[PDB]
This record gives sequence, structure tokens and C-alpha cells, in this order.
Amino acid sequence: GYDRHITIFSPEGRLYQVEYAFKATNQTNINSLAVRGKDCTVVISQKKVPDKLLDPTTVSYIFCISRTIGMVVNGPIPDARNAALRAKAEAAEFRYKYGYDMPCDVLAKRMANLSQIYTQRAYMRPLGVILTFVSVDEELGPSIYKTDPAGYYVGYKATATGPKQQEITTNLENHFKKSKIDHINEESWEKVVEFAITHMIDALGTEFSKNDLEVGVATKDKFFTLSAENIEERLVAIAEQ
Amino acid sequence: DRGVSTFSPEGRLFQVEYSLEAIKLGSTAIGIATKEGVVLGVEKRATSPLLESDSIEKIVEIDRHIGCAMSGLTADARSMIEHARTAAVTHNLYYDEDINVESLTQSVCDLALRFGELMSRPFGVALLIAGHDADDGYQLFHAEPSGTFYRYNAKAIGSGSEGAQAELLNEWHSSLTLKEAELLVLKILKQVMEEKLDENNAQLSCITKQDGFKIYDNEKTAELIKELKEKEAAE
Amino acid sequence: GSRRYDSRTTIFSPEGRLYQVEYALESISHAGTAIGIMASDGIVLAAERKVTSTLLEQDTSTEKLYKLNDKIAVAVAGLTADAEILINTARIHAQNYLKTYNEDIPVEILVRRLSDIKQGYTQHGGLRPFGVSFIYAGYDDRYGYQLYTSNPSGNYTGWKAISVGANTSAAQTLLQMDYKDDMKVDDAIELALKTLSKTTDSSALTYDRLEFATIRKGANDGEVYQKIFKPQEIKDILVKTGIT
Amino acid sequence: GYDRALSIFSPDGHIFQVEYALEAVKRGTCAVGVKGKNCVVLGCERRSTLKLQDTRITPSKVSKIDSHVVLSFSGLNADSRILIEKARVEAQSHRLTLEDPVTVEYLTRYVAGVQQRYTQSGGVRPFGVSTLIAGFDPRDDEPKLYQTEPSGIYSSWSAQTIGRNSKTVREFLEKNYDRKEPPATVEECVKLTVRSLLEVVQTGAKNIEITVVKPDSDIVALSSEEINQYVTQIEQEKQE
Amino acid sequence: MTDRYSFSLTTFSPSGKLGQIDYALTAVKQGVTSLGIKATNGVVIATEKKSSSPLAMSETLSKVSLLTPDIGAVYSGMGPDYRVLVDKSRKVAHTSYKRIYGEYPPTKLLVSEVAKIMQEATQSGGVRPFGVSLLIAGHDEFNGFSLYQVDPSGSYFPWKATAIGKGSVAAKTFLEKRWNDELELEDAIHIALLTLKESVEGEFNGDTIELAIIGDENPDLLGYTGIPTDKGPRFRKLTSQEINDRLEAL
Amino acid sequence: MDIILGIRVQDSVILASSKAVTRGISVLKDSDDKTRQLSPHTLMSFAGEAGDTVQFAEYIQANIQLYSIREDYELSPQAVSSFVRQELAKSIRSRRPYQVNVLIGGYDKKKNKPELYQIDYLGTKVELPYGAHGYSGFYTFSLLDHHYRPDMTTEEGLDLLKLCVQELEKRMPMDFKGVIVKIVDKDGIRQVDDF
Amino acid sequence: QFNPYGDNGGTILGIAGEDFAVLAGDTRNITDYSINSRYEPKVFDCGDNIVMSANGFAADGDALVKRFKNSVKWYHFDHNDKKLSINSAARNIQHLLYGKRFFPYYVHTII
Amino acid sequence: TGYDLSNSVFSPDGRNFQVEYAVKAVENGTTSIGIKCNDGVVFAVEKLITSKLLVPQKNVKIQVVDRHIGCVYSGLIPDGRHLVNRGREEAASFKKLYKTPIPIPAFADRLGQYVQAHTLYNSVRPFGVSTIFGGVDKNGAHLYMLEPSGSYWGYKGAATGKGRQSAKAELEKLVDHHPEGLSAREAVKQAAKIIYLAHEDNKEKDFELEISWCSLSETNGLHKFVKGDLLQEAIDFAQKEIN
Amino acid sequence: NNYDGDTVTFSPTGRLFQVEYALEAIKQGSVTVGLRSNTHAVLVALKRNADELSSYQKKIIKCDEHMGLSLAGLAPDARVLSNYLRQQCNYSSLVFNRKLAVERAGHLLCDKAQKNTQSYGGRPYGVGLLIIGYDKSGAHLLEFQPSGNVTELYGTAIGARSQGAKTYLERTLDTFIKIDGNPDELIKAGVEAISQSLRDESLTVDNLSIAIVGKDTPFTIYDGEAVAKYI
Ligand SMILES: [Cl-]
Repeated sequence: GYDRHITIFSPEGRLYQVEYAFKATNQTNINSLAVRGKDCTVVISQKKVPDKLLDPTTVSYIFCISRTIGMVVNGPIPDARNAALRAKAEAAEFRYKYGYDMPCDVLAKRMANLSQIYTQRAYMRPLGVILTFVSVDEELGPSIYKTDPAGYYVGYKATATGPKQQEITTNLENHFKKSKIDHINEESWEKVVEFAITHMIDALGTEFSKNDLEVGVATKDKFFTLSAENIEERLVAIAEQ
Repeated sequence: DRGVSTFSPEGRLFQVEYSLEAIKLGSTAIGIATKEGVVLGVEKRATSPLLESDSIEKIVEIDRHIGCAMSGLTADARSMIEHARTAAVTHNLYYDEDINVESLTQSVCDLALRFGELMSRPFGVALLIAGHDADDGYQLFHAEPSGTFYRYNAKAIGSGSEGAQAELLNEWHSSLTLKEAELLVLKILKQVMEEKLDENNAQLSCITKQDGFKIYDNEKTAELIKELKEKEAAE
Repeated sequence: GSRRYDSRTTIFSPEGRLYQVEYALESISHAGTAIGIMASDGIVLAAERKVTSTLLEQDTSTEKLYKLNDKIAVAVAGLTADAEILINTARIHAQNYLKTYNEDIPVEILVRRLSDIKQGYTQHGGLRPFGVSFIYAGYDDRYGYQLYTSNPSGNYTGWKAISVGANTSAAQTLLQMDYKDDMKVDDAIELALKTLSKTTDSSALTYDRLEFATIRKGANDGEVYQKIFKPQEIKDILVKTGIT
Repeated sequence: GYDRALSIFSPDGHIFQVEYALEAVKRGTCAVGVKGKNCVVLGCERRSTLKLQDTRITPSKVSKIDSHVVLSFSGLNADSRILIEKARVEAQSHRLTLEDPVTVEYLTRYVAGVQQRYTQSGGVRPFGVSTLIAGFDPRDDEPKLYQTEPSGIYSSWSAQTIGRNSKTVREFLEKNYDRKEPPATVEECVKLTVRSLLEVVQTGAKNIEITVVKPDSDIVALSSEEINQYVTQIEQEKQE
Repeated sequence: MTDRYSFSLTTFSPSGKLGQIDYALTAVKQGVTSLGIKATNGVVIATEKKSSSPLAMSETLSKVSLLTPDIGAVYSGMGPDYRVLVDKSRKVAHTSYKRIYGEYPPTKLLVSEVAKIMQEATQSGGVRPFGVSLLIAGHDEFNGFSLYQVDPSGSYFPWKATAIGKGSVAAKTFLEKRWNDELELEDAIHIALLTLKESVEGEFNGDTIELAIIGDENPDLLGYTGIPTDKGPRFRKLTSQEINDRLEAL
Repeated sequence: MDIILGIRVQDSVILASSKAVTRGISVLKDSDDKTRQLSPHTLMSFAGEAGDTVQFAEYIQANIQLYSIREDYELSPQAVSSFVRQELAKSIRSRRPYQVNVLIGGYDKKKNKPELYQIDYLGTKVELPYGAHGYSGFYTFSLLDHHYRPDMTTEEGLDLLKLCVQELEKRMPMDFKGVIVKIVDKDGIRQVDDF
Repeated sequence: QFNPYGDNGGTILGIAGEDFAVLAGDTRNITDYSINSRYEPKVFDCGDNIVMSANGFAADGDALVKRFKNSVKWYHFDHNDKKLSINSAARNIQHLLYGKRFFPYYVHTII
Repeated sequence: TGYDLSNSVFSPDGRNFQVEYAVKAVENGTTSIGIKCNDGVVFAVEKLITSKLLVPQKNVKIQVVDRHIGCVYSGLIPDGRHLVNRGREEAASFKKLYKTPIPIPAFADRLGQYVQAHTLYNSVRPFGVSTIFGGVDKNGAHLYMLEPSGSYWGYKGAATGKGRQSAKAELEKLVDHHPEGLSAREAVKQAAKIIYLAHEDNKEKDFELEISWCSLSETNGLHKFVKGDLLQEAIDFAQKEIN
Repeated sequence: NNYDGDTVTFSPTGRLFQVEYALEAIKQGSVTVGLRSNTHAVLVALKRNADELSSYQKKIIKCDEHMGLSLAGLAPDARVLSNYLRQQCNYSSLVFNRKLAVERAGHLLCDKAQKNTQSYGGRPYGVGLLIIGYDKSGAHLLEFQPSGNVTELYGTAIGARSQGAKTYLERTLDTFIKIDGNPDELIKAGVEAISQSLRDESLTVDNLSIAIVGKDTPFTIYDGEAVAKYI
């Protein structure tokens, strides 16, 4: 039974190492959510600092890949940082070679191809991570593209990742069934973040303080992460209506 | 399976220990060092009477002042001999002198552990390297596939080694003549050999300061065999 | 490390057989039968396509018979993809020889070269062997018409008539029975098709389940012509010989 | 590159891959070598399981390495081609640099050295081939006959056989070959070689190949009829 | 580090089977149904856009891909394997042909190059076979219209019409009854939509079906005018609306 | 070296090559054979830079002898000449090219025809009835243009060759110490020991 | 263009007696018409009762002496502290010098 | 089963058992700690005196990287040295190209990526060390801890080795009782105490205390070993607290 | 058990068995002792013979004029490591005109041994080394283990029955450290130390091997009748 140790086919036509990499994805027990506004793309993720000895400012699963592209990761931090460093390198190389900023979907495809290689080549293991790339693309507008250990990737209207992804996914599905549009019809990103947090609260059934969340926002020509105080202001607005 | 360079729980390299078993299956080779010279003798052990025994080359010249006998997988020895000859000649080229027997032996033993996953396995042959130099005089070394070499006053390797070594233990003394050593190698070879010893299934050689390394003629060895038979019948 | 997962494709069994070669030969024994018959005035190549479909585009299809140069052709039995790797190499070797000596490559030299490549995969590299057996039909001005076969071991032999693939035991007996030395191409064509018709696992032998070729000096004066038969031409020769 | 150690020692001090290569030789068709007073004869078995063969073009069992040396073998046919090619290249290389053709001993030592190298190199298996190398040294009238085997050991033989049922034909040669008086003529040497194969072969038809090598690059292969005459004469003397 | 897997991971078993190729074909069997039909004046390739989530934008995932202006491809099996094969197929069409001869390769030769890449993954060191079967439809001047299937082994066969994946056995039987050598392109598209409906469970419309054709030259899709010999790509992907129009006449 | 001539007659090819070897100011040898037998019915003469000439000839010789043993067959003169040309054409774009010009005289046993090929160090091959390398042709081609008839006997070829060598001995400044003449025909290669 | 060689002047002298040997050399070091040093040792004790001097281009001279001294050290390591005889040292130095045959040590060596 | 026999293999859980076995080697090692103070960091380690024959103050465990970073580790000591050698190469090449000394977060990722790389292949073994490291850069003080998996975070206090639970509890008290912060000289005293308290898990053999520190005010932002009077002052403070 | 097939595999308790098996090879090796004062450092080694006809395997190797070691375990591995030290000592001299520090020599050996414990294909070194030297900070003694662990000590012993000599040195610590400017007394203490590890056999003239390095004493090895003085 060495067909379960390396990335070769089992008699059923399955790759067990790929399937077990998907299971490593939920090892952190963190849920992430991404939604699109009119002018922006918002990504939120649970932040859990279980140890009091930790510096909470360094605990993060959201990464600034390029000026325009942001990436949240679902999975262990070593593999997360591996993927982050590579995506940064690839984005920088792309700009140098082709003279324009790497689009979110193209970077996603590139990272997906790299992941595909690990599923075909035996000496390389898959990374136990799901990578959610976000930006406001200059051609396609607000963009969410997600990559997994199988080498699969696709664009999203909105998406969720983690142990309780299904609860969040259905909650988001039901909202878009009502509105009948592919995005959050809202002008300011502040209100799109408020929507994202509100619907995560509703789906998970848990309240959040400023230190329980982590927020990333993509606008035209920049991606940035919110501080604890920026999130607090967001939580206050939610509570006041 | 398992690594080629793997240690056993006792702290020994599996492959080195297994190559030593192959050497135990080899034909007997005996070396005796004296102050008049070093004698090297081997059991030829032809597998059939149609095999021309003089083509069996288990005693070999490395240089004029260094000879070598082998026991085990004798095909493995050819590259060791080639290296030894090259090392001996190369040193003469670099230093305008003969190379020390120990230094030659050390150069051969450096090849031994160059195996892994370099060659794929250790050598399956042990060597008796006998020679003379101005510094340490007449010397006899036992080069193993472990990379270890011991100097010996007398040594036997191959299938009849422990029986021959016990015999060499009693017989060797620091005042042996060359003639006495020759007969002693013949005596012990005859003891441990399956077939009856004669000039065709056994070979003698010696290294002296004057004449250098010489493989003995079958006519010369035949006389020493006849001389041996008479002196054993003498008491 | 990686050793754990190594099948060791290039080792002897205790009996002194090459596992992977023996298993590759087992693979080839399920492939469609290919037959070669050498005559005094030419060579015949006949081969059976494996359980085809009505929707297969036959006239543009090629799985059995391949052209190496204008003088030499091969019949394939085994993995088609493996065969095409070797065929392209053989085509290049023939062109290398032609460029070097300004003469068409002798059949045996080409056969030896391909057979040496196959051999290499059984002795070194740790890769699986090519699951292919060839029948080489060719002509040169030294030995004239020649038939050879090579198999995954890299061993090759010359033949008057030979089969590879499925039911070779039955096929070889039938060829050995009706073959004669003074035989001609038209007679050899009939023998090849009759042998396939008896050894086939199919219910009946039809034009859409066959590939056919001839190497003839039936080319205008001292020269050789290769003829890869078209579907309609295979249908006609089946009627002529009285099989359909 | 593929570096896997395939030829390795076992607890009892055996290299099984080298020993299993000998089993491939045991399976191969019988080959025999007999040297007379002024000639060497190489006899080879052809298994008659393969008829409808084209004997003009089928690879012959005895191969010329140079104009004065020949090589026959028992074991894997594909493996033998690699050794033969290397040997032929080395023969021309020796002529080029030394300005003298190889001695039979030298050529044997080379082929044996190649075989040994494949028993302690990574990623390769040993040759499943034993060879008989025969000929005459340049400007020498003494016959030469050597044997090699997968392990890489080689030696000279007055007469020797290899391959399947070689135990039987070696039995024959050991009682019939006299060293004090070897086959004085070509006839006597060929006769003894055919006799030795007839102990094992089956039918004396196209199953026996004979190649006679004489001094000064005089090498010739006997035809079916010439061999058939030896086969006829042997059995007519036997009916007594 | 270094790739120390220099040995084959696909090997012959005692029965003569190449296990990894068989298992790759099993992965193809689980894959979503795709099909191809050849007409007199064109070829059609089609498949179902099996969306993994309704939040996912299935337009961003292209199962039917342009390889050259006159050649297209569709698959059944593992999507990521298909995606990298399309990348390599597109590149090899340039490096091993267009940069040499100054023109795009004929369908059969591009298929041959793709097949070669798939064969090498079946024999080379430290890799598994590709877990896809391709259907490659295309046109070239001297061979006309053609349709090829390419399997994990690297074997390829030309088809008049065929299907691969989930419901291929049923779909091929359906095609055998309907196909003839006098079909026009529109008739083939009609048959393609009929055949594909049988294997689809849920929604059956332009947004859940991906369909492309190899047909007439499209000078409107060329992007430039001024060269008479350049007349535009024969490959064309049908729009969601164009599919729905033909579903009313179904 | 200096002068190498070739002439193809009815049933044979005749090669004439100078015997002198001069380095600088001294003639070191006057009996040098500037030729190698490539196969029983193929002979190659050569001239060019010192060392390279013999090194190249013996390299070609070895390759053809290797081919002969492998196939138990003699290559045609045309095939040998094409092999030689390719080696020189490969050589001219090397780090250090072979500076060697050759004539290949062979008798094709299949076609029963003599064949003469002239190849220079660039890999420029031409089949000719008569040929030369270096300054030899400047004197000898006018005589050969006049006297050569293609139906000539071997003896007539030798007489015409004597007239060429006499002209060279008269008008060339260098003393090339006569020539070694060799004939290539159906029976093989032989040397004319009196010339 | 960069010239990797230079001339540091100086002069050395070796004389072999019946049971002794002397190796002398001036202590001046120069470039062109300038004095670099009035006392720069040029003759060196290399061990094993061997003295050496590599006169000419001082950088190559110092490099050679340094490498020979090194050779003496390794000769002891490799051959059981055997004394390097003057004839063996001489042959060893030939190989050191010829090793750079196509980019020579620009020195006149005497031991 | 068999998933734990090879590195870089995911078990059905999604775990890399070989990395988890490397952690066991870390847990077997001596105690080492790190304390982040007001303007710098303090490192301390337990050195078990196996025998009287050990020369005091000679077998130094804490290692400097560049001139501003200190590294200490628990587990297989050679593995830690290998990691520091790499860290020194990484720091050198950073300074070579960018001129400025490597920032601590930047340095942390260099080690992190390298250690993580040794969980990607079966041809290498994971690191048998958890490394506590840090120092002062342009943005101030930073303390990190790096595990065999390649996982690392920033810390207020850090501890690893056999007495990590004891140490962690002590570090947590300091964080609670000093929200405004701890001074560099205080941190050295506290570091000594914590190692002495954590020595109860290794109480069989006696030990030697080793402390180092980087501080903007006390050491000019350079890594230095605590020696002589300041070390003895910390030992006395530590000995007073256990009694 | 299942985790001792190669050096690249931790056991479930975090152990490296191949390294531990390499450590076992040292325990089988013949005893050797190391000890130092403030002025001198001494190595004492019990050499082992194959039989009565054989020579006694050399145990001590010189690395530089101021440094050297004694070995216990696989002798060829000691040759490799001692050769490496010779080169590193030599690089330090040629490039920096600087004698290599004994502590830095230990660090280099540690790092070389470590690479063999973390990589696939290779194997750990099967030998233990005791390095003595005199540098700019006085006399030094190191103990090298092929796990990579190097330790600076006043005195120690490795090999079979080395625990007896190690206990003796642990008692004598305060005495032998003070033996300054007296080489013969420091060797005596070392010869008396190695005697605590002997059983059945005693120290003969071709059995004993001693080495010393100090303030004005180059690393020199004493064998044969040169050690009869100390028997
Ligand atoms: Cl890519």
C-alpha cells in the first residue's frame, strides 16, 4: 500500500496524498470568507491567539502578495508562508518580464499549476493549504480566485473556507438568491466589510471582538489589512443597527 | 530494501561484514615476512583439469619492490591492482623515488569505503601486500574491504585461514631464513588445501631488496616441494 | 528515502529471467496479431486492428503498420504510444545513415540499432521497457528482401514467415504448414489473410479490422515500392482471396 | 541519474544478481571451444524450436572481434551485442595507439573487465552472458582459448563449454581431450568438437555451427553439408 | 533534495497490465461526460460545466480550450492535469512546428505531440500518468476536418463521433444510431445536445453546457484586415445565448 | 606535405604521392608514404599540416575498419568518401580544425568501376577522372586535360602520370624527392616499386 | 591592459660544497627605479634541511615557496614523517612549476 | 499504517508524523527561554553538567547571528548549529545586497522557509530543534520561536525543552504583572530565575546558567553575553527566589 | 526497529538509531584517554592487535604542529576526519597566518558530522575522537561524537571500559589540572588513568601509545621503546 504514501494512482483512480493534504487544510481550525463589492473585494478570517505569550500582531494568515493582490490561507502556517513567498516572487517576476501587474486570476492559475505538479511528481509533496487570492483587477474588476492542493482553481462571486465552510457557503448562497446579483451592492468598502462580518456572525452563530477577526480589503491599485481599531469601528457600526 | 551504507545495531557496516564472508570462500593465500625477504604463496584451485592453471594469476606485481596476493572475488582485485600500480608509478614520477609499502597500502585502502548510492558495493577480495623500502625494511600488510590494514609478521587469508594462522602462530620466529619461509608456506598450503599440493595448483613468490619481486617458476617450486617432502619424512 | 518505492525494473529473477521483459511479452500477447511473410519477389505485412468501432475513422487511422523509410516498414504489436517513440527514433537513424554514407541504411543495421535501444532499458536506467514487438519488412541491395522481429528484451531474429501479438503459437503452426521457399507475393498475401482469418478472436475477418501492406520489386524496373493498402483495397483483396 | 545498487552482498557473502546472471547463461544455447595443435574450433548449438528462420540474416553465434580473434557466447543475446561492440571498438583502438592488434588474452581481459564493472556500478545489472574468446596472437602460431563470465573472472582453457547441458559436454571433453597430444589437425579438432555437441544437441542437422580459426587471420565457418559429413562419419563408427 | 525518483512508477504486472495507466483510465471514467461529433463541413465538441459551487463563476473555468486557431480540445477526468496539458500543447504547437514551418500544425501531428507528452509520463522517472482522456477536434488544409481521442497511455484514435467519461457507453450507442456521413454542422450540434442531455442530471442550458465548433473561417474574429490569405480562426466557442437558441429547436 | 595526384582510368585508380618530408630548412625523410588503406579496395592519400595529416588518416582508417568488422562488409568508395567529407565538414567549424586535404581512390566491386574523389579540408567533395591538391594541379591539369582519355589502360595511366611528375620536377621549386605510386583495382591495392 | 607580472629585482647564489651547501641572496626589493624594502628576506628554510629561493616576480616567488613548504608538510603527513630528500624535493618543485606551464610562476628557483 | 516511516508523507489525519517525532527530540532537550523587554531581548539556557570534567563556561550554547541577533535552541545541538550556519549565510547575503543588517522578522522567515523545506522531501530529515531567537532592528525589539515544522510566531516570552511548561507559567506571570513592560536588567534577573525554576524537571544533575542579551540602551542594539558581576548578580537573585 | 533503516528517519520517541548504532561502534573500540593541565595536554591510547603476528593498530594522528587527536571506532572514518582537520588547520595558516583554535576545530568537526546525519544515502561517521591542542588560550581537550556533539573537557576517555578511566579522572581532577611545567607527571597521570580500564592485559612496549602538546612542545607521538619509561 505505497500508493497512499506518494502521489500515484490508487486502483480507484484516486490520489490519497492529495486527499490527505485537503484534511491538513483544516488543522488550524480557522474559517475565512471572501465577498465582492462594487469597487472592492473584502476578505475576513478568524483570528485565534490561544497562547498569552504570543505576540498577537505577528499571528496572521492574510498576506500582501503584491500592491494589488492579497491572499488569505487556510492551512498550517509553514506551508502558508511557503506559498506566500512563492506568490510574491511570481508576481514580481511577472511585472518585470511582461511590463504590467500580475492579475489575480493569472497568479491563481500559476500557483494552481505548481500545485498540479506536486500531484504528478513523486518527490514533491502537496502543500496542505487552500489559497484565496483577492484583488480589484484593472480588467475584470473585483476578483476572488481560490486554489487547493489538487491544483484546482476557479473564480468566485463569494466564497468561504475552513471547518465550517458549508454553513457560511449556504448563508452566502441564500443572500445572493435574494439580491439576484453577483456582488454586494455597496459604495464604500467599510460597509462591505460590515456585511462580511455580519454574515459570518449569522452563519457561525458567534459574536466577535476586535481581536477575534482579521480583515483584508482590496481596492483599485492597492490591497491593505485593517488594524484592530479599524475592525473595532466596524464592529461598533454593526451593533448600532 | 535498506541502505548500502547502513550500520547494524552492533555498530558494523552490513555490506563490509558480508564481503568478509565472500573472502572466507576464496582460495587460500599465505604471506610470511623475514629479514631476508617476504614470501607470498597462493592456492590456485582450478575448477576443472581442462583449465590451464598457469593462466590463474592470484599473485601480482605492483612495482619492483612491491608484490601482492589475493583471496576472494578475484575479479574485484583488478581495479585495486591498477590503482596500486598507478599510485606506485605516479609517486615515482612526482618524487623520483620508490613509494613506501605502507603508503601504497594506505592508497589502496582509501578505495575500500568509497561505496554508496562511487561504486555500488565494497570489494569482495582481501589482499596481502608484501614489499621492501629503505625506512621500514621488509613488510607484509593485510588490506581488507573495511578500509583497515594491519601489518603482519605472517598472515593467511581465504578458506583455510584460521587453521593456517594457528600454524603460523607456532612456526614464525624473528630469525627465519628465506628458504625456511618458502618451505613453511608450502607446508601450510599443503595442510589446508583440498587437493594434493604440487607445482601446478600452488604458486610461490618472494620480494627481496636485491632482485625485487619475483614469481617462482613451476620448476623452481617443484624442487622446494620435493625438498619439503624429504625433510618431513626425516623425522 | 526514495528506494522504498523503487520497483527495480532491471533485475534478474532467481531463474535468470528479466521480470519486466517477461511481463511486457505477456502484455504483447494480448495485442492484435501481426504477420509478416517473405517471398522471392516481395514481402507481405498483414495485421489485425483491435476490437474497433463503426465510428472509428479508418482511412486516416494507423495503429499497426508504419513507414520507416521508402525501403523499410514495420508492423507493431503492443503499446502504440511506446511504438511511436521507437519509430521516430528509427526514422532519424535511417536519415543519419543516409546523410553520413549517402546510401540507404541496410535493414539489419536499422533493426540492430532499435534492438540495442530496447536492450538498454532492460540493463540500466531503472525505467520500464518498451511494451512493443516489431516485425521489420525491408529491402536492400545486399541481402534483398528481409523479415526481422524484435521484442522488449532487445533480441532480434530473421524470418521467412513470422507472427507477433496474439495467438502466435497457432499462427506460426499454420504458416509453417503452408509456407514454401519458391512462394510468390500473391500467394503470400493469401497465406497471411488465411492465417489471420483462422487465428482471429473475432467472429469474422473484415476490411475495417485489418491493416495491410506489401513491399514489392513490382515497381517499374530495378527499384522497390511500398504499398500501404487503403480500406477499399483491403476489401478487394479479401474478396479476391475468397474470405468475404 | 538512476544510482540504485542492484548488485550487493547477502548475509552469506553472495552477490545474487551476479549468480542469477549465471542462471541466464545456464539457459542459453550450448557453446564449446576446443584448441588443437595449430587451430581452435568454436562449436555452437542452435535450438531447433525455431524453424522458418532465415539463416542468411539471423545473427550468427560466433562473432569476429578482429580478423584474428573470434567471440562466441551463452546467455542473453541482446547483452552479448553490447560486449561484442565494445570489444570491436577496443580492438581498433589498440591497433591505433599500439600499432599492433590485440592479443587474445588482452581482448579477454578487456571484456572481462567490462563484465566486472557492471557488478559494482550503480543503476546497472550484470551481463547475463559468458563468452568463449579464441584466436591467435599476432605473428604467433600458438592457439589461444579463453572464457569469461558475468562476475568478471577469466581464464585459459585447453577445451571448454558453456551454456545449457554444458556439464555433460564438459564431462565428455574431460575424458576425451588429452593434453599431451591435442587434436593434431583441423579434421581431428572439428571432429572432437562435433562429437562433444552430439552428446547434447539432438539432431545433427542445422543445430550445430562450427567455426575454425587458424593462425594469421585464417577464419572460416563450415557449411551445413561439411558439418553433416562429420555427423555421418561419427555415427557410422559408433555403430560397432 | 534533488529528484531522487529516477525510476519508473508505472511498471508491468505479472498479468501484463500497466497498473497506473489502468487506474488513470478509472479516474477518466469517474470524470464528467464529454463528446465529439464530426460533420461534413465541421466538428463539434461538447461537455457539461459541472460547477463545484453556485458561488463559483463557471465562466472562468474553461473545459473547452483553443489550442490553435483551427484546433480545439475538451476532456474528461482530472481538470488540473488537462489545464497543464493545454499549456504544453499550445507551446509545443509553436516550438516544434510554427517556429519551423511558419504555419500551425495539422490536427494529427499536434495530437501526436500531445500523445508523446502523455506517453512520457507513463515511462519517465518519478511521475504518474496524466489522469485525463482528451478529445481534440480540428481542421487543416490537406486533411480536412478531423476528431481524435487521446488516452492516458498516449494512444490516440481518429473518430467520426465518440464520447468519454461518465456515461460514455450509453452516449456512444446513442451516437451510433444518429451518425451518418452526410451530416451538416448544425445537425451534429443538434445531435450533440441530444446526446449530452442524457448524461446531465440537473440544469441543462447555455450556462451549464460548454460547446465549441471547428467550422468555417471567422474573419470577424481575426482582429485585423489587409491580408487576403489570412481569413480567421475555424475554432469558435458557442455563447450561452447561441446554445439556448438551439435548445428551443430540440 | 606537398604533392598528391590521382587519376582514374578504365579499370583502376592510380594515386601518386611525394616522398619528401621537410621541416623548415632540412629534408628529414625521402621515403615517406603519404597514404592509408581504408579497406581492401579503398586507398586514401593525404596532404596538409604536420601531425594533423597522419592523425586524421589513421582516425578515418580505424573507423572504416571498425565498420568492416561490424557488418562483415566493405563500404563503397562513395560511402567512404561521404563519411570522410562529413568528418572534415564537422572539423572546419571545430575549435581546432583538421588542416588536411585528401584523395580517395577506390574500386567499387558492386558496379565494377574505379572511382576517384577529391576532398579538401573544408569538406569540399568532387568526383573526378583526375585530381590534385595544392600547387600540383596548376601544372598537371593542363597535361591531363590534353592526354587523358577515359578508356585508358593502367599502363597508359602510368605513362601519363610519368609525364605529370616530369613536368613537376622541371617547373616546381621544391624538391619533393619523387613519388610513391599505388594502383587500386578489382584485385585490391598494390604499389609500383619502380617509378 | 592589465599586466599580471612584475619584476622585483634581486639576485641569488647557490654553491655546493663537499659536505655543505650555501644559498645566498640580497635583501633589496624594488620596482622600476624605487626601493620597496632594504631588508626583505628572499631565501627561506623550508624544513628537512632544505633551503629555497624563488627570485624574480616576488608574488609568484612567495606563492611557490609557500606551496612547497606546504608540500613538505603534507609529505610528512602522507608518508609517516619521512624526510624529504633534496632530489625528491627537486622533482616535486618541477611539477609545481610545470603545473602552471601556460601561466608560469615568473621566477628563477634555486634550492 | 507506514505513514510515519517517511518524511513529507501526509497521514490520513493530514499530519506529518516525522515532524511530530522531531518534536519529541526537542522535548527531550534542555530548557531554553527568551524574554522580550522594553528595548530588547534576553536569552537564557540550561546547560546540564554531565560530569565534573566539563570545563565551566567553555561549552557555549547560545550563538550570535550577524552582530544584532541571538539564537538559542533545545534538542539536537548539531541541528541547531546547522540552522545557525544557514542563518549566518542568509544574514550575510541580505546585508551584501541591501546594505542594512537583516531585520528580525525578515531573518525569522529565512530560517522558517529553510526549516519548512526540510518537511517537503523524504530525502531529508526534519530539524530536531526548536529555536528561540531575536534582537533589535530599526523597528525595535523582536522575539521569535521556530519549531521543527517551520512554524514560527512573534513572542512576548518563549520557552522550549524539557522544562517548558514550568517556564511558560513563569513567563505568563511576568506578562500579566508587567503590562507597561520589563527593563533589560530586570529581564536578565527574571531569565535567571526562570531557568532555575525550570531546572526542577532536570533535577538529577546540577547545571550551569548561560544568559545573553540585545538591548538598545544596555548593549547599543548588539548581541552580548552576560558575564562576570552581572551574571553573578542574576545567579544570586535566582538562588534567593528558589529558597 | 522500523526506524533504523537509514539516518533520515526519527523514531516515535525522537531517536536517530543509525547515529546510535554508529555510537555503538565507538564502545567496541579500544580505550583511549585524554587529559590536560594549564601548560600541557596529553593523549594516551591503548592500541589493539589482530593477533600475535600482527602489528598494533595506530590510534593517534597528528593534525598540525599544535593539534592532533586519538581515535576509537572505525579507523578509516578517523582518517577522513583527521584529513579534514589537517586541511582546515592548513587553510587557517595559509590564508590568515593563524593557528586554528581548538574550539573552532571542534565546531568544524561537529558541522561535518552533522550533514551525514540529516541526509539520505550517506551514513554517520563510526568513530569517536579526542582532540588535544595548545593555542592562544592555552591547553585544550575536546571529545568528538559522530552524532555531532563536541565537548571541551579537562579530561575524558572513550572506547571499551572507558568508564573506569573517566571516574579516576573525575577523582583526580584537582590534582592533574595543577601539573604545570611537568610533562612526565602529566603523562604518568594519563597512564595511571588508562590503567583503570584494563582487564587481563597490561601495558606493554608495543601496546601503549602516548601523545603530548604544550607551551613549548609541538604535537609529538611516542611509540615503542619511547614509552617504556612510563610502563
Ligand atoms: Cl505555469
